[PDB]
Amino acid sequence: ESADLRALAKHLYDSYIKSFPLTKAKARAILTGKSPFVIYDMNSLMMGEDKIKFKHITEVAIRIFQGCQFRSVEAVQEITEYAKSIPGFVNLDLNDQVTLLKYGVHEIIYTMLASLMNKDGVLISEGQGFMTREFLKSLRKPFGDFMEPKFEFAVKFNALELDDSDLAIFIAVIILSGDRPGLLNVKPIEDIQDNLLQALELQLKLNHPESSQLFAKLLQKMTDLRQIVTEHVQLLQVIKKTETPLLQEIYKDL
Amino acid sequence: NPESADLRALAKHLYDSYIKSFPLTKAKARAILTGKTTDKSPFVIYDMNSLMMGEDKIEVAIRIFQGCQFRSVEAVQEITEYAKSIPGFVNLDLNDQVTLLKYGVHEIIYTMLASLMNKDGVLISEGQGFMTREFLKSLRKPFGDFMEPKFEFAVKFNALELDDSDLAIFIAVIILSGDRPGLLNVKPIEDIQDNLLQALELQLKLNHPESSQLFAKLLQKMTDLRQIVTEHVQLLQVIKKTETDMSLHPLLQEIYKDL
Ligand SMILES: COc1ccc2nc(COc3ccc(CC4SC(=O)NC4=O)cc3)n(C)c2c1
Repeated sequence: ESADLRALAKHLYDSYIKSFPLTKAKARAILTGKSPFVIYDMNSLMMGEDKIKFKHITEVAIRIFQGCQFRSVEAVQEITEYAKSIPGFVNLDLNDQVTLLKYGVHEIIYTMLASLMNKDGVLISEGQGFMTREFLKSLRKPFGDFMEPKFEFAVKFNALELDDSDLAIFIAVIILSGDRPGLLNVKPIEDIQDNLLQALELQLKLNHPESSQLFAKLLQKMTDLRQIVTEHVQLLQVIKKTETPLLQEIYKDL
Repeated sequence: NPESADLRALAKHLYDSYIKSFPLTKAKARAILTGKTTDKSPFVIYDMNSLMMGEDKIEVAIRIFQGCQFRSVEAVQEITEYAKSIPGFVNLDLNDQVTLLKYGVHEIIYTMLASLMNKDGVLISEGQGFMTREFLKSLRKPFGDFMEPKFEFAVKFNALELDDSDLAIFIAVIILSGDRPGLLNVKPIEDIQDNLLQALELQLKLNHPESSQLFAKLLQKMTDLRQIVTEHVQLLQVIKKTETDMSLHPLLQEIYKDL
């Protein structure tokens, strides 16, 4: 039966590679050596907009935030395509699929955002750029407190040294959360998630044999994820109290 | 089935997103309009007393017009949700996304409005109601002329007998139009629409194997869609002068601006 867990792990890894262009191995190779444009202050931001091809350009902090929402929309679509590859997901109730995605995209977005972050900054524009953590902190309030929680999460999460094949199953586990509010049929969701959790346990034990309870710690990280999301939507409504048409319909979330 | 399987997967994806984005599909509209139910029967509005009676379970011409406006805003929200699910759409330039929605939203609105129509009237309020064509024609000028072109187009267009799986790809093709005014990068939009047109051609061949050249006729209906949108914006340009005390919805204002 363990061969079946390995088959599921390989399937999810292949789908993960198909769905996410900027993998953690690529981002890690860019952050060490293999040449992204670094944005460290306002002038390097200017030259970045004049040199890098950004798609969100129609105050500076509002612009940075709006780009980080463009990327979030793209991410939601990639996560949707990946979720459709999880065995049993498409056979679920359609409303349940919509609910699972609706409540999972944020936790997955920050999980994978950790893959593009180190203690000093975050990759941007499919790895073409690297915006420093200090330049993000230097943004005016409340926009200066948006990314620091994500950095603090990414340090501890990256300390687990997970690879893409681990993150594929971990993300698949996040999607199939049977406690999302409004679900109509929880039984098949929790069944799929139990199979995915078995696959994740076997994967972590075969891929990290020196880490005794890495599975448990990875499960413990999900509480931190829900804290980052829960405390992020607060900054999102306060952000709705600091920014006063057709563009706002595209970004009714993020 | 070589690369046809990729187009079939794209069709299934678009149909799934379609069902997830529009709560009143054509299938449910036809189940309501015909007689497949005793639970899906609508309340029929055809005069003043049936309107006043039907205002329990969800000026007069102004009220109906505002209802059409609210339904239009809701439709723009649903079409936006569906557009974000078109592969490659959210990867385009943001300005081009705004433009594509801006010029495609009403063509899609009337296309799907055909699904809620017969020759006698149109479903309203999620199918709970059904307002007749002649009651809409009886409204004061020029509100009485607002819906007739939509009814004529819907009569000609419903003859193609498309189901929801066809309409998903068709409205996807409508969104990814490279001839919209003001687009920055036409080439990617045209690549996506080339893929969507392949998917639509295959879907119409497999779903309607007896409908000869249904692809061409469906593509030709976009002319009628264009003419309908133009006549509507002209009517609006009259209403803006006759009714100085009425307001168009801000989203609708931004849509119609420089159309
Ligand atoms: C209160 O009674 C109601 C309630 C809702 C109804 N919906 C419809 C028909 O649905 C329509 C018709 C036209 C449009 C296009 C329009 S109209 C406008 O002002 N701006 C647009 O973009 C969009 C939806 N009718 C007849 C209604 C009657």
